Formats: sequence, structure tokens, C-alpha cells
Amino acid sequence: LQEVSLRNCAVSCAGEKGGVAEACPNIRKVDLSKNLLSSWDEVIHIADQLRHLEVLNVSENKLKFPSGSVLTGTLSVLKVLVLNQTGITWAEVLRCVAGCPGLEELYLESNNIFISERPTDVLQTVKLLDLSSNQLIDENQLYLIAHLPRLEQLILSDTGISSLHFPDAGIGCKTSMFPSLKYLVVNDNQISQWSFFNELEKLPSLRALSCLRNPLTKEDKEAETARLLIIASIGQLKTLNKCEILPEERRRAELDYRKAFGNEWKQAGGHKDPEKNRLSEEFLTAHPRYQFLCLKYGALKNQLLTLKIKYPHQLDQKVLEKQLPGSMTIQKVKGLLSRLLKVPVSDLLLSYESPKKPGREIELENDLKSLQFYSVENGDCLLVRW
Amino acid sequence: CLLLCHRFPLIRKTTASQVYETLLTYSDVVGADVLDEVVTVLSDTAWDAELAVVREQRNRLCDLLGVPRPQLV
Repeated sequence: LQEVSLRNCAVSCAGEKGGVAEACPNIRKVDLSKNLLSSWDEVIHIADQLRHLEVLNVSENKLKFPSGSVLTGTLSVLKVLVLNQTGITWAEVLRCVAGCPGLEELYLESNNIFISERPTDVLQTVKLLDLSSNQLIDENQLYLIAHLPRLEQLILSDTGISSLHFPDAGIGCKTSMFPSLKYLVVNDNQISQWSFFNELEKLPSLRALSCLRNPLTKEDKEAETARLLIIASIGQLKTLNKCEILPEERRRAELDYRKAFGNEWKQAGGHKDPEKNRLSEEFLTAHPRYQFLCLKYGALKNQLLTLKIKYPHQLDQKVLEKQLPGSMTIQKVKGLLSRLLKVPVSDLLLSYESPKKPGREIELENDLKSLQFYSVENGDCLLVRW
Repeated sequence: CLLLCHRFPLIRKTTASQVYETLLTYSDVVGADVLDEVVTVLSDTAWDAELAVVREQRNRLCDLLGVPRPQLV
């Protein structure tokens, strides 16, 4: 048994000292979530009894951590540790990760974590730091955890923040914070400014991205436009909204961005001459990557004819008016009249008279042509002779 | 109706114009109280435009002439 799942199985005690190591010594995954565990010493004993514990899941358990400063067990084999809906703090997290030198994934969702100090010797190998559903974590708390060299994965969502700038990074410069953050999950956020993407573009190694459910990336008619703007803002981006960004789509987004912002670039003092290019500070701060792009890509009803119908031979009929298309051929009108008057189409004579030229009658003989070729305009009349 | 929404917009426009001409020619195809709405819809529709905009209008004509709506995967 390598993968053990004991979710909602009522587990409160640990058992015998050595029974778990003797019954199933090849245990690699443990899913002891939502159990009857009311203390942390039991989980510590269970983890100590295992030697190949690679994944340990003990979320949704009401546990009380000891206040002592003694390292209660060391798990060098533990890598993935999920701790969600457990009510943990920053100090407890730092005390727990102090004994896990091989910890590579850590989940901390719905815990109300208040970051205060900077982890120095601890958290030196943790890559994923899922800090979701934490309204206490703001922008000032993400600066301290940004000095982790091994931090590569950051799932920070439903946090409430709407700005993440970088004071150590200027216009078009890379920031020292987050040296390996390549994908930060963004959802349930109230981002209503375009400076967030411009600040995230300054990351040293940013690739994937996911900005779902936001006031700027709503599921409306402006979703594609906002997606293209986000793609054109971050040049090193390779994935947006869990979707691969093709080179053609990126080129199209950048071209649309340039075409839409050329007016604002020229109104701020831009020019094709590098010696005369004097942009303002506001345009440089709002669009740091605009200079790179400028250097790369350089600097049936209307066709209707309301005409009347007359019959010189039969004056008892009324002068009716029809609306026929302009591209209608003569043969179609002849066939219409044939059935209309129950008259053979073989002996049908067609003519038109325009009010601009009174007294002149131009005949219509060729059936292969159209009404547009005979200069038939709107307001003319059709004469039917048979 | 299947040709009314073709991939080529010129074919769509030609089919619409030909259908309008045939409806103006023959009068025993559609009733008197139905032909008026058909002519009003066919005249006030730009068949050389976004297919999503045009399609919606063609489904309308089918429902106005007693024709099942043809659909694709």
C-alpha cells in the first residue's frame, strides 16, 4: 500500500509504537484529513513512525500546536504538506517548516495568517506557497516572503489585495523580489487598475499567469480586449488564464496595443527620431514596455428601385409601382410580367423613361443584361408593350 | 436556407437577392399575412456581415416560413 486515503474515517489516536512501521512500511502518501485528531502530537508520532512519507495531508483538523521551542520530530522525507482550514499562524508555520528540510510544497488556505518576520533559515526549500482565502495578507506581507530563493510557485488568491508594486524596480527594470515566481494564481480579486500588470511585468522570470474573476477581466464583451492588453503588457508571458499564448496571438495583441496607444504616445511627445524622443514621466510609468515595442516593431433595401409600371396599349390598368433589385436581369422581369398578365413572354416589349429626359424612350431588348447596365435609376417607369 | 448562411458572403447575398426576386415573382408560395413580414425582414438585413449577426436573422425567416431550424455540432 503506497497511497493511503483515510478521509472522514474518525482517526484520533496513533496506535502502537512501531505497529504502523511494521504493518505497512512502504507508505508514501497519507490523507488523514477531516478526522478526529484533536492534537498535534498524534500526527507527529504518525509521521515519525513512517520513513518514506512523501505526501502528508492533515487538513480540516482541529489541532493545537505546542508552545515549546523544541523541535518535535524531523521529517526529511516529507515533501508535500497540505494544511488548509486548520487555523494556523505565521509563527506556527515557521516552527513547523523548521523540521522539514525536504519540504517542496506547502498549502495554507483559510487560516488567517499574519506575516510579520522574514524566514531566514526556514522555508529554504519550499517552492509552492498556497496562501489563499487570507484576507489579512496584503501587499506589505508579500514583500517579506519575496526573499525566498526556492519560492517558485505562489498560489495567492481571494486575498483582497489590488496592487503589488516594486520599489526596488524602476521603469523597465527587473525586481529582486520573487526570484523564481513563474505562476501566481490570481482569482476572487478586486483589481480595477492597469498598473498591476505593468508591475507584474517587471518580474525576473515570469511565464504562466491566471487572472480569472476580476473586475477588469470580467466575462463580458471586453474580455478578449482585456486579454490582448494583458498579453501585450507582459512580453515574457507564455500562458494566460491557463491557456497557451501562441506567437501569432501575441504579435496580434502587441500590434493592436501599438495601434490603440499610438495616439497617446504621440500626444505625450513621442517621435520616430531617437534624438527628439522626449516622453513624459507619466507615459513612462504607465507604459514601461512601450519603448521595447517601439524599438522592435518600429515607429438589399438600398439596392431597390422604386419604379412604376404603365401599359400604353391597355390604359384601363392602373400605374402600379414595384421595388425590384438593381442587379435584376431583364429575363426575370419578363417572366414576372408574363405570369402577371398571363401574356406569352415571347412577345413582351420592355422600355424605360426617366424624368430627367422627357420625350425619349429607350428600349430594353437584350435579356442577358441587367437593369444597372441600362442606366436604370430610382424613379424611372417601365413600359410593357404586347 | 442552407445556402443563405454560406462561408462566402457574396454567395449569401446572391442567394438572398434571388430568394427576394422569386418571392416577388411567385405569389402562391407564401400567404398574404406572412409575405409582408418576410419581405420586411429580407429587406432590412445585411447578409454580408458577421455570421453570428446574420445567422440569428436566417433562423427567424425559417420560423416565419414553417421550416425546421437546421443546426450543426
